[PDB]
Amino acid sequence: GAMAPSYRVKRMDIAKNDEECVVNAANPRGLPGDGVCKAVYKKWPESFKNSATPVGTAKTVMCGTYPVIHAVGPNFSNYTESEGDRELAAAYREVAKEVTRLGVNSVAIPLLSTGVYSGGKDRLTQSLNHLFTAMDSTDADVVIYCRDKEWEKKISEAIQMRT
Ligand SMILES: CNC(=O)c1cn(C)c2ccccc12
Ligand SMILES: [Cl-]
Ligand SMILES: [Cl-]
Ligand SMILES: [Cl-]
Repeated sequence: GAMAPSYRVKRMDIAKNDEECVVNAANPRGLPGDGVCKAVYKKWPESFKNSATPVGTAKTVMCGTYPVIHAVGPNFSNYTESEGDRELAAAYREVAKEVTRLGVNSVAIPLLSTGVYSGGKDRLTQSLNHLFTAMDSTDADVVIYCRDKEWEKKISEAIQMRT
């Protein structure tokens, strides 16, 4: 575990993270995809061997000794708000199990279902609260990666509010 487990947020490419493992915002078919998924494919392509996994689950594949945790959030274009919410919470609970099993002291994590799987809605608060619900009982240092300057502010405020 980390000596004083923390949450932090950085506005940069998750492919350049300084953590002991990475969470991919994966698709269910283990395809290169778009956005975070395509950055992860370019950096750790070996990690996409047998990475396909259902919605609401996480599957870890090693790139050398570096773990890539493929976490499949729901596409809110296809799911109802209710079922999508259930699967998004489930994907993060599976991430917490994997982080724990791996014994890492730190993990880089994107906000699942906030990009092309958002169904054109702002899901910052919904996705971040499910992240907190899952990761709060873990002792890894969590570093959240985002792209948008206003999202960085909001995520930073949400972290600092609970401290
Ligand atoms: C979540 N972060 C990303 O997907 C990013 C990808 N690139 C190329 C970036 C450049 C500046 C800041 C963030 C990103
Ligand atoms: Cl960057
Ligand atoms: Cl997404
Ligand atoms: Cl963002």
